Amino acid sequence: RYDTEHLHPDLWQIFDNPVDWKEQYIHENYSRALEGEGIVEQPCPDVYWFPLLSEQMCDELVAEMEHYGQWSGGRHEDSRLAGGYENVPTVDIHMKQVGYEDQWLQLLRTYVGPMTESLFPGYHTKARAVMNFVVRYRPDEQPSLRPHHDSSTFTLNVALNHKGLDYEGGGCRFLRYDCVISSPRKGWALLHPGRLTHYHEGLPTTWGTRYIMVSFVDP
Amino acid sequence: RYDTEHLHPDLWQIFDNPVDWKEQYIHENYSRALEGEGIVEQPCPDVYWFPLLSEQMCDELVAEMEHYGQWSGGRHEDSRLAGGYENVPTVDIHMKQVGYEDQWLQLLRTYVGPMTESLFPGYHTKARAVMNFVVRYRPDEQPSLRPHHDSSTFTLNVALNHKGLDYEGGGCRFLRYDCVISSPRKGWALLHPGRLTHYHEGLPTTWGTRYIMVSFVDP
Repeated sequence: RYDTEHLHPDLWQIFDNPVDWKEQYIHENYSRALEGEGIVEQPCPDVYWFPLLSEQMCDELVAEMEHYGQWSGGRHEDSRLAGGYENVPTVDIHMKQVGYEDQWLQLLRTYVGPMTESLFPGYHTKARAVMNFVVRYRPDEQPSLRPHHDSSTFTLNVALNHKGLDYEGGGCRFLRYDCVISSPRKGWALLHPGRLTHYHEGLPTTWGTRYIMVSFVDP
Repeated sequence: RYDTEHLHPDLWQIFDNPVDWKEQYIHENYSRALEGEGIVEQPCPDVYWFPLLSEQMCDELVAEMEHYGQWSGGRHEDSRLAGGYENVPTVDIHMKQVGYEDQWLQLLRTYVGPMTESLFPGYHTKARAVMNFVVRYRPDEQPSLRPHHDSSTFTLNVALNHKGLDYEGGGCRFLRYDCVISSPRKGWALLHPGRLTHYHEGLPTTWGTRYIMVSFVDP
């Protein structure tokens, strides 16, 4: 079985060929980082930064998102939310629309969960994520979000573009720790709690557009 | 209405005369701590220690618990829990049997919530609790519990006896932070998360009996 009615059939080939898809899409340092040889960075307290995604997978995801076209989001109300009122609006394409929610959940249960288990001892993971989407911020379409927390036990933020080369600006601004990650990594991702002890704030971008893929796990 | 069917009937008068209950049960330093002039201690990151109640309230609670008599708990399974199985057995009596569970919830909603809002900015609290019991720790009856996490957003620990003079032992040890509670205060209370970033193991009591207050807030 191979879905030929798609731009990148190899993106969904994780189910049919997990070994080949993992080798082609995951970061080269993902195994090294998981083995416990440094790699993971903690610029802020109770924070992490490890290489997860590769250039090819990021390019394929960006191409699929661009081909989707309907970049909804940016309204106070929410059509995909049961409550019907989103506290924070953002222009993004949900993983449900692209059909990659199942594949993303499988990848999180496979690779993301072991990293959380190793980083946090005594913590068991089930990889339950209710919100998963990729947001693209533009200098005139979507500005930096207001300082708000996350309604989940852990939050993962994965960049999809090179800093400066693709978009000019900054990253996050942790008010509690007085820390700003102004050097985002395209291949690396951060996984830190955001429920109570993290009031996250995003910095603005001047030139270009930066794509961020963030999912709310354990909600 | 003043029901005299109690050893200390004034313990249930939290709602009849709130001013009297506050002036005769809460700690005198609680107002100063809420005013934001120190008092609150931060022995470890994301950990708080501030006075909560007065000595008279603790003595009355201890006397009522002693008069209760039914200090059950100690088996892997349980009958109070809906599931019927307890992850960590402990000899404690829930306030539902005592009947002051509503009073404890009212006290939490009246004093605890605003302090949590002041301590952790940007977090809205409703003071919802389900699991709350007073556990008496004795070396010959119930030793220290193995390290585990808390099935709640926040965990509140309040001492109910004068350490040293009433019991000999230890407090808690933070496995991930190397934080050890060596000199707990009878009036002071412990406030820290126990879900993901904090795994705690209690120290073993040696002499006397140690009485502690446990309450699962926001589960």
